[PDB]
Formats: sequence, structure tokens, C-alpha cells
Amino acid sequence: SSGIVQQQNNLLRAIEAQQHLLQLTVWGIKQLQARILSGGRGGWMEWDREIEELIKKSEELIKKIEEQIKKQE
Amino acid sequence: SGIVQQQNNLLRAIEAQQHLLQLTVWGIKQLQARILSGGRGGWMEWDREIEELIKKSEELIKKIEEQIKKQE
Amino acid sequence: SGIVQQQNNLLRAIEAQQHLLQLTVWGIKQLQARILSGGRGGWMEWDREIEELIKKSEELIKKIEEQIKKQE
Repeated sequence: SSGIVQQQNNLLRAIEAQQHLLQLTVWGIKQLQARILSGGRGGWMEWDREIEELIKKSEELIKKIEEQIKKQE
Repeated sequence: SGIVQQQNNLLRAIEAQQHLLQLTVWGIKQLQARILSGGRGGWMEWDREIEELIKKSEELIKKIEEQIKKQE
Repeated sequence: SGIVQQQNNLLRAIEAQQHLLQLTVWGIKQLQARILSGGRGGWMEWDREIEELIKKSEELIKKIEEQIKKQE
């Protein structure tokens, strides 16, 4: 059960697990930031922006890989 | 070069990023402890969601590592 | 798509997550600097470990992209 195909499927599951972890850490940072520094001064506004754009980019790629794997005919 | 060696390197990247993640979690927990005493405000659930995904992620990485070895 | 095209997409996913990790480390550092004065309490080693792991994984990521292109 250790072929390349299988390993690629497992790497994907690891990638998605870590993706979920990243969103959890982002949630935590926002909670702390909101309590310390209400308002986005010092670059937190561009930070929010970059995060949201990279989260979308990442979940899109994951979706696409999940589609490639299923696409097997 | 080749699919096998590229996969091993992908695993190394993911493993390095796993260690980075666990460091960032440590950082957040330290800060949260200082600003707010306790696990009120959602932090209890957060701690538990985090540790669940961490072990799951760790298991998959060890699993792939094993598959790579069994193939040799 | 095949294994080759999948690896390429996996790499892109990993590089996106590398940039995410860089952004979260930035946020944690901003917070720590505002709350705490020095590098006491483990933040000194945290900084060093973080920077090492960040360099190591982006080294691996850049290497893989190049290895793959060298396969043509």
C-alpha cells in the first residue's frame, strides 16, 4: 500500500491538515491583535489582505489536486 | 531527479513546515497566556482543535515516511 | 492529470503555505514586540529556530522547482 499514487494522496491529506492548522493560528493572532491594537495601524490591514488572498490561493490548489486524483479513468 | 526523489523532498518541506507550525502555536499560546489568563473566550476549544490537527498531521507524515521506506 | 502534474500543484500548495507561515510569524513577532521588552522566556531561541526552519524549507522548495524543470 506504499506506491507513488498512494503517497501522493497522503501528502495531500497532510497539506490539508496543515492548511486547517494555518487558519487556526490566523484566528488566534486576530483575536490577540484585536485586544491589543484595535484598528489596523502598523500594517495589520495589508496583513489581513495578504492572508485572505493566500488562503484562497491555497484552498483552490488543494481543490484542484483533489480533482486531478479523482479524474482517474 | 525523478518522481521518487522529488516526493522525498516534498516530504522534507512538509516536515519542516510542520515544525514551523508547532513553533507558531507555541508563540500564540505564550501571548494568549499573558493577555488573558485562562481558556475563556474560545481558547479552550482552540487548544483542542489545534492539538487534534497536530497529531493527525504528524501521523500522516510518519505514514508517508514509512511508505517511502517500505518501497526500498 | 498525472503524477507529474500533481507534484507541481503540490509544490504550489506548499509554497503558498510557506508564505502564509511567513505572514503568521510576522504577526506573532509584532505582537510580542508590543507586549514584551526583551527576548526573555524563550523568545530568543524561538526567533532563531523560526528563522532557521524558514530558510531550510524555502531552500528545499526552490530546489524542487529547479529539479523538476531540469527534468524538462
